[PDB]
Amino acid sequence: MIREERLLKVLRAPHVSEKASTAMEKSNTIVLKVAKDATKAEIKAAVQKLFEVEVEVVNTLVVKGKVKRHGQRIGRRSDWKKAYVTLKEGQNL
Amino acid sequence: AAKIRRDDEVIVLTGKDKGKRGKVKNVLSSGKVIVEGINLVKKHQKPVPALNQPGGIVEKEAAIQVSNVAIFNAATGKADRVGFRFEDGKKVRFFKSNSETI
Amino acid sequence: MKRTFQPSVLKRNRSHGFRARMATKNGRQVLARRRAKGRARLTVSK
Amino acid sequence: MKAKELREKSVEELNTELLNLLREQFNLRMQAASGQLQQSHLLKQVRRDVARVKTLLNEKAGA
Amino acid sequence: SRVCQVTGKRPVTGNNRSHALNATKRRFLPNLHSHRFWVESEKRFVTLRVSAKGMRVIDKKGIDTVLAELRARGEKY
RNA sequence: UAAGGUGAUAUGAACCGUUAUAACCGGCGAUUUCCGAAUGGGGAAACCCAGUGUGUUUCGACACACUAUCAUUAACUGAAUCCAUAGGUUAAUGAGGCGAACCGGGGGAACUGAAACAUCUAAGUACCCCGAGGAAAAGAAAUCAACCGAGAUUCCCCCAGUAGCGGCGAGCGAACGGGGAGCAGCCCAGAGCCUGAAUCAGUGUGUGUGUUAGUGGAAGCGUCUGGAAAGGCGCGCGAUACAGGGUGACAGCCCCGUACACAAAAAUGCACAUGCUGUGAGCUCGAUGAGUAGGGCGGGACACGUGGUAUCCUGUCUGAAUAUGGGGGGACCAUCCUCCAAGGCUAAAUACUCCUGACUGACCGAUAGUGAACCAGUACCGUGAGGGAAAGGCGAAAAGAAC
RNA sequence: AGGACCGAACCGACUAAUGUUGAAAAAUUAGCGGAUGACUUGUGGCUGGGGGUGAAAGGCCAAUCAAACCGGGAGAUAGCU
RNA sequence: CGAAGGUGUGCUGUGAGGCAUGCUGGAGGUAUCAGAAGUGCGAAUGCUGACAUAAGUAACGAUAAAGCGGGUGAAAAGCCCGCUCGCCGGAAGACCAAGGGUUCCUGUCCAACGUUAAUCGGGGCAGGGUGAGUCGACCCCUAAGGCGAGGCCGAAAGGCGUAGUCGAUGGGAAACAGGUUAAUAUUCCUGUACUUGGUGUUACUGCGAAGGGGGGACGGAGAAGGCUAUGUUGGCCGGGCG
RNA sequence: UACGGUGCUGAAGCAACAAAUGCCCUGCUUCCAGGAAAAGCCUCUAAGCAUCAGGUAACAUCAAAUCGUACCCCAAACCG
Repeated sequence: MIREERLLKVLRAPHVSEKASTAMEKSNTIVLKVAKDATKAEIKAAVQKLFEVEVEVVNTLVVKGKVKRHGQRIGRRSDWKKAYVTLKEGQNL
Repeated sequence: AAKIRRDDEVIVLTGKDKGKRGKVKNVLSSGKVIVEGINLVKKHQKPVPALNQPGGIVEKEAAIQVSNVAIFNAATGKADRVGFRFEDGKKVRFFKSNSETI
Repeated sequence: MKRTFQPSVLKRNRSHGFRARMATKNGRQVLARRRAKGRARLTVSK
Repeated sequence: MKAKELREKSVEELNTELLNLLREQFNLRMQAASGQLQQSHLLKQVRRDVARVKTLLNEKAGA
Repeated sequence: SRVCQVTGKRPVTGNNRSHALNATKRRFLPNLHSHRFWVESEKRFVTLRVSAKGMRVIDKKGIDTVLAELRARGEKY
């Protein structure tokens, strides 16, 4: 079965929107922010449904949060998941 | 439960100019009320984005306490106290020693 | 030279971990006393 | 009393939930991280609406 | 556990007194030996760890009454 | 309940609302990731890997529910073995783990004192374990008493540092009896009659009283100094309210409140006209609890250290009478008195405070009072159990210093 | 074949010098001893305090050892300062 | 119209002390007589905080040394670039493991950090960066050992242990060259591959397990022989004519 | 040419010799001190079923999830 549309909320932020992300759109792929527990097939079905595109592969890396904070009140940024969704052909985006 | 409403003609009893009267601009949760023309402060404002972009000394209203201000009676030109006197949901305000609804 | 603390996290979690303390009754008293003291870490593992 | 959701007590709540979640939270999140001004209040509105629809679905499953 | 299983006798602490009346702790232990007891009604041998006093209780009362007391206690044969 | 709100530092953007419907408070629900008794299995806590079923399938898979162990009960099976039993499997019901103290029990020191120390003491204390409850334990006379009597247990005041016990040293230290606080007694070993019979539980919409939201609530002006009156001076008013806290300095009349009166959808606690259900009232007698009372040996407890040592408990070895009976009355014997052992239940007066609300302090005031007034069991140290800080104040208002 | 020889890595620690408020709470520099064995080393595991372990020194058991460390009895006691 | 505190001056009592005032201070203090004390400090190798001293003295951390030009900047011995110099080179090179956890890269800043200055840094502050069917873990298995239903044993806690279940430091399937970013590569791309399952189709057919068997599956020293990584040299090719 | 770093094109690209402590080799020899286990893998049956399940080969198609992946790397990122 196809994962339900409720589980198709795995896509969170449309782009990391950085220079390597734009270079990957020039090449073929689109860089996305996906929740933490999203499987590669979940990103695949999610992108093929929410966007119009056909995906060749998804590559996932979990980004680790930096401390980014002074010593009096130590904090940690939340870790997240980055999905390189490869669209070699049949890409409108 | 508020003697001083959001918009009410009030006259100061203590501090700065007591005789000054004006509409309350806002009522804040701290117990502090900003009333027009009653607390003017010369604020030295550095150039800051969005609001007050040119900068400059500005005349803005600080907030006196709500206890300092009392409502200005329409019938008589004196500060008069205000009581809530109705048994159901509408706590109607009434002038003390005058018994007129506010 | 060689020092007393040569770290190994496997030995650390087996020696002073939560499951290691939760197995023994007395280690549960260690955890209970740490909870009573109010510590953020009752176990070195986290 | 502050608000009554008599609209939610009617039927067909699941397609309304799919509309509120699918493409609504999806476009508001995508638009928000792209950078949209009004969407700050709208994001909270659609999240609370999703909570309301799911509460009514737990109360009654006919819709 | 050194429990008589019929009388419930168990080790009891005490002081091993001396001529100088020095109290050093000692333990008085029960006279338990495992014995095979023949139940004529059940047609089967029941094995119980028992003190000599418990064997005397069994010969005084019958193995069935003691067995009913054991099942009432929850003690297993 | 409300004219303001979107918790704080923390302002701003984007909005929400007019006592008729925003926020906020109360009650009741829903959701409630993962870890943790953790409970499908595993594990290096917050992770890895399954099975079974029901659906759906996009055939790639996706959801949801269940699946720990033990005790009890019931069923269906089922070995050596012949009948069976052990065993297996399933269903249901419970339990588990945590928590500051109090309580009961299982075990149990030493420093110390004795101006050493071994008997003794510290002390059945510290500690470990087990168990239960809102209290627990105890508890209805084989009890004291002394020829008079009292009448279950617990707690307080004396009795009283008394009698005693004691290397008669250090020390330990009752009881009788009196004053109170509280105070109901029962039940089973056993048949018949009566048969919710009096009770006691469970379960109850009706009734009152509380709690968890709240509401109303008096009466002050003129002037002076001052930055600002709350201070002064004058003249008033309130007061069942002059408890307190704020307000630009010290306010009974400025504001929260205060006395005082009122309120509760809903959820609950107590007393219940109390309905219903079940256990079981009272009447005649036959007995009223056997490896038990007792004894010998070794210990423990009684204030009592085995002493002249009663009494209670049992590790070991024995062992009655049985209401013609037996126990106690401090070695023991007779008499007299008093009570029925070897089966249980039971409120009150009592102990304590994790926690909550209100009020008080010849309590502290930032080297104090909690370790912590403060984003503290934090930083920091240590492999670990563990140890463990320093750190409050501008101003009335940021009017926090445009140029 | 060698608990053979000479000798790097490796393991150890014989003399000297410097350091001794050091670069270091036992190091550095010159020389030294073993280095196919009773060797050395990594990764886990086991043994717990009147206990362990010891080719034996009262060595070692987290820079702590004729009895580790942590909390409790505990404000032990102190005819002594 | 100036309370406590702090600081002077005068007066005053045998003293401990007191009274008045100037200055500062910006909300309190308490005649008199009673009552209770955390009721008086200069010492305890006293405890805590502040501040001196030695003293602007030792030191600035391997004796692998740097010089100059140019740039930048308010400032250059230390930053960047360039040219010479020296050092290591069975490492002071490069890669894994453990351990750490953003220290990686880019811009900006020089208050604290860096034993000096710092424009620089692993410092501050933002923004980026970690791409896998083939590599590890996960997983299948087991060793030492751990836990262990039932069980046995122990005063309670608990000890031991069968079935079982864990446990790598070992045994199990598979990808290499070249290119790429400021930072990622057996992961992205390009080229050429390999492995294990599922489903379907076709053909053929006896398949089938905590069972049996085989295999996995193993020591030390030593002696070749063959070969490769790798090096040298020649040829070739491109440039040189010092 | 911001001299970081990019865009295009590109000759020769062979032979001999010397080669490891690496490979063949878990081989060979020799010696006593006689040198893991289980799974993967192959094979044979049992219960069980019978144009079945199942196996074996081909062909096609789909899946190969999740975590780590920067950096230090005998050290200014480990322990001191």
